[PDB]
Amino acid sequence: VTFAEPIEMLYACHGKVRRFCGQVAMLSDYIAENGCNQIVLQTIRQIAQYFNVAAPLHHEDEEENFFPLLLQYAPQAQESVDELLRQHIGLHDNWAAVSAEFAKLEADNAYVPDEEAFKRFVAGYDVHLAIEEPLFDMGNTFIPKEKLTEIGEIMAARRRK
Ligand SMILES: [Cl-]
Ligand SMILES: [Mn+2]
Ligand SMILES: [Mn+2]
Repeated sequence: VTFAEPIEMLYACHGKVRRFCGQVAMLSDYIAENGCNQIVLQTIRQIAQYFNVAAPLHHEDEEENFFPLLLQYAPQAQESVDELLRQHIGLHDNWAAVSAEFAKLEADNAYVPDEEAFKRFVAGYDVHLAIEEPLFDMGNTFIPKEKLTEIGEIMAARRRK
């Protein structure tokens, strides 16, 4: 998939979010069973790269380009978009909490991490994606193809800096 199909790109990012959330959901039990071993440290490094760097770019794609274009063609999505934007703030705060547990693990491999931070993070994304993905489908249905090609070019540029 390419930025030429921007909605397929948004879904591809969601596949990454789901994979990493699945790992966060496993973390507490894996650590209890095995310790905070090098597999844990590697895994948490990769999760943190995604949520510190890539996820905010995905949120920007939605806020700056996709949601506004969706609303030109599907204004009935307004309340849902507004709630998803409120939720992005919650997603950032949940991620900050997980990030702080990751730093504690890195500093002290005997640390027992706060499982509630992990569960809250996973659940926040579950709730968010269930609301959001329907709007991706609305966008496929209602947004002209050439308008999607146009936001695709902007999204591609965001990754360069
Ligand atoms: Cl998202
Ligand atoms: Mn999304
Ligand atoms: Mn979102």
